[PDB]
Amino acid sequence: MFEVPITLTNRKFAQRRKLKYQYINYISRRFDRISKQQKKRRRERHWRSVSFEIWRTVSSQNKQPINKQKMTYHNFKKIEKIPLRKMEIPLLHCTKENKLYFQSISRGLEPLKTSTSEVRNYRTRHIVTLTDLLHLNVSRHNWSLAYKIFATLIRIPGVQIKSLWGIGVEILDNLSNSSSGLDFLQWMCQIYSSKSRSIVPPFQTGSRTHTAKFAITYLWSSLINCQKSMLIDKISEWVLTPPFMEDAEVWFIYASCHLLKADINQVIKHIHYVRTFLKICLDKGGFAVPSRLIENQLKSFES
Amino acid sequence: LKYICAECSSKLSLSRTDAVRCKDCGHRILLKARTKRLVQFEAR
Amino acid sequence: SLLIRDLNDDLSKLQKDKVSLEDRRVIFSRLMNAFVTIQNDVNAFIDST
Amino acid sequence: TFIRGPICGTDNCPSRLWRIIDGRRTCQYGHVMKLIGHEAKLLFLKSFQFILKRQIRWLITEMRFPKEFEHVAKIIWLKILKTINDQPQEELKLQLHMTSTISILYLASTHLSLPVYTCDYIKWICTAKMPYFQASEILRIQLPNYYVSILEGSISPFNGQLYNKIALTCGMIHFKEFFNSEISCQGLLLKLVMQCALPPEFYFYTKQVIEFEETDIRNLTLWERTDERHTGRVSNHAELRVLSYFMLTINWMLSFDRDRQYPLKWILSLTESLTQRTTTSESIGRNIVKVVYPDKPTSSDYFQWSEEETLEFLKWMEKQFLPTQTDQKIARRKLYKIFPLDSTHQLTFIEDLQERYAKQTPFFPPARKEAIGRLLTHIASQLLVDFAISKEQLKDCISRIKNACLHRMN
Amino acid sequence: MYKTEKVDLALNRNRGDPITQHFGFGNDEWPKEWLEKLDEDGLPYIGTYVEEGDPICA
Ligand SMILES: [Zn+2]
Ligand SMILES: [Zn+2]
Repeated sequence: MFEVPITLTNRKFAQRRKLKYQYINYISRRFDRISKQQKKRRRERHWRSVSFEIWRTVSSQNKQPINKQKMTYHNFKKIEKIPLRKMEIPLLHCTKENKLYFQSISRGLEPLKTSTSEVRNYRTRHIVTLTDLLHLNVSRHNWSLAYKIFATLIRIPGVQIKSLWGIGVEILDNLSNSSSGLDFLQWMCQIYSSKSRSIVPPFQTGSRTHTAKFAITYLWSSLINCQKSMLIDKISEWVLTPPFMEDAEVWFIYASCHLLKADINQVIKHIHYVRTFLKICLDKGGFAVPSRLIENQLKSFES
Repeated sequence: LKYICAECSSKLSLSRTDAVRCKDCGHRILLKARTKRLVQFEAR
Repeated sequence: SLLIRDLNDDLSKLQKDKVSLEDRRVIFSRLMNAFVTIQNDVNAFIDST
Repeated sequence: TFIRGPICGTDNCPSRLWRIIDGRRTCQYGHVMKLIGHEAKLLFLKSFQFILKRQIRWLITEMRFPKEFEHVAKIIWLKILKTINDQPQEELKLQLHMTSTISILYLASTHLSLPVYTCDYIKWICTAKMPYFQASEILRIQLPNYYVSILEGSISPFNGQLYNKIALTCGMIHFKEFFNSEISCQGLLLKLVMQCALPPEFYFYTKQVIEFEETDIRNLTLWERTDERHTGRVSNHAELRVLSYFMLTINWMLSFDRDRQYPLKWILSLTESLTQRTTTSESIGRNIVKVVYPDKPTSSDYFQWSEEETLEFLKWMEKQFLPTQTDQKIARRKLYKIFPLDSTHQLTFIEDLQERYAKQTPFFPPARKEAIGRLLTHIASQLLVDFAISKEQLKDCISRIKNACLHRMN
Repeated sequence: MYKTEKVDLALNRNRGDPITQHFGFGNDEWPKEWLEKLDEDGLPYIGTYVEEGDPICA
């Protein structure tokens, strides 16, 4: 009952995607007329936009006023009447279940059964159960079992690593042995920061433009591994290392390394240092304490 | 039988990626042993 | 050097024709800091003494 | 004395630099400064036959079969090989799907009267023990993708595809004169009583209803080569009828113990001892099969799984999914080996069988029909996953043969 | 006079790391004069005369 970490068993789902986006094309085409193939699916899905540190959204202003009803019964069935027969042609080529699916989604009914729920694969079905038990155990705080699941899973030759947050929070709550969550994360960044589609939303990403979740979370969580303190010049040595200039969050990580190292004229230079990086962190999309609070800690230091 | 166990003295041989240890003892320290081959000397 | 070139950048983005005096004290504080430590690094080279 | 590098600093070479320790560097002259087409029938049948003998190797070796099986297999695979090479067309028209491998294995086993049944095969292959789910598994040969598809396709046995393919082979070469296609019935009864926790009287009960409708004559062909069928022939794979009689027997027997030999309670306690998910090799296996069974609920069943079952599962995963399919590689063996992959307890088969036979050993009012029903439906569930058929398939059969007992009783 | 030298090709590896270098010969093309000093394991035959530049290890 959880997402599976495998490419979905194929044929019928793809030919259904065909029927769907093809009919979609015919209806929206005739709709723009009245307002006047993997590749067909491709163009179709294509022409469309593809007090705490909230990476805020884009709110409501500068957006256009209105519309008033476009679609009566007669007018809609006008748009619908013809593209449904065009569909009658290749429906004759697809399978009866697929045809039924086309009939029902085109009535507007939504199918009872998931792609997983109708999938049936023998190595893949076993991997489905494996991954499932991983997610279930991780939900169940069963970090021991869950760890066994994870190791046995990553063993298998089919799994590339979405599963990393599983192991980040996994080894995190594990505390047991193995070179830990931080080690894993900095490994992720060291292996996958160099040249050395379906599956991919944002929580796993490529390093052309922002790889987000895992990077920022090892960043902050490492600054909290300095909350353990009051290793740092290491963390900001390899936060110093990378150029991926649209961060600023590593500027606040940097200035936090200088506030943690500031806890004699050396300590002075560290306090002037954090004073600098807080403004070169006003460079970008701001992470702000009132920051006169930051400075007030810095005057408790100036003591 | 190229090697010898340093602890139990059992003569034994290895292979490609094999347990670098005595198959009897489990001691992990092995002495090399040496084979019919021509070395030439001058008797002086 | 880079760090002072930044202090010098924020320093010019005064008027303070408006602009409330005291920052004058803090800017000086940062400048003294920079001069002292560069002067130290030079001394150390000519001179670690 | 070589290093090749630094050509030669003399434009009538460049001939080839070795450095002496004295740093002259010296150059030789002496300055010192694809797949087959249209008859890959032969290769196809070779990867197929090779995969078969591979599986036989695993079952004499790892399952302690008899060596005679192999000869029985050369005979059956020989008969149908001779029949597909008594066929002309360059258009292949053969279907050597994996169901044919398992089909001739079961066929041969059943001639030899060995007490192995289809559910043994389903378990064996779904637990990756017996290699199955691949063409020449990841390690072989590059064939026309038309035949790799003729292998990878039709892989599942899980809607009775196995019963249908063994009957189909049983037509392809004839069961009757050539072989002895009587199933090993009574061992299936034992397997079944022990598979529940039924007291040993039900072996003789169901054995008797068996004798009552059949007088114990059980065939293998359901063949009239086609697709087409619509009456009489949901129920003539012997096994499925055995399970049908078994179910029926339990229902009748328990609902008409006017003696009151079987307590209103012990049917519940039987249901609960049957239901308690416990971690033996078997139940762990049935979980592994539950994972690749087509229909819900059985996947909701993986949802409701116990930590030891999952553990022995990952065990069987690292053991029998080394039977997987299809520099930087060792860099990922060390790379993954950077973070850890991570008096004999559980009991044997006749031990479990004994202990539920005892769990009911207290042997010596209309809502007990409920207990009968839930027990029958749990037993059904186990049979459905174990014998790779459908809910609707099973109940079609036991319905038909139940009317087949009422008809020869009324 | 006797001298003992220790050859330890785990000298570079970062602690319990994957092992890059294994005593023995590969299947690429290498001198062959090497087998005059070295046995199949990549260790030198006992008794061998060895002067500056010779192999003592492969
Ligand atoms: Zn020894
Ligand atoms: Zn030259």
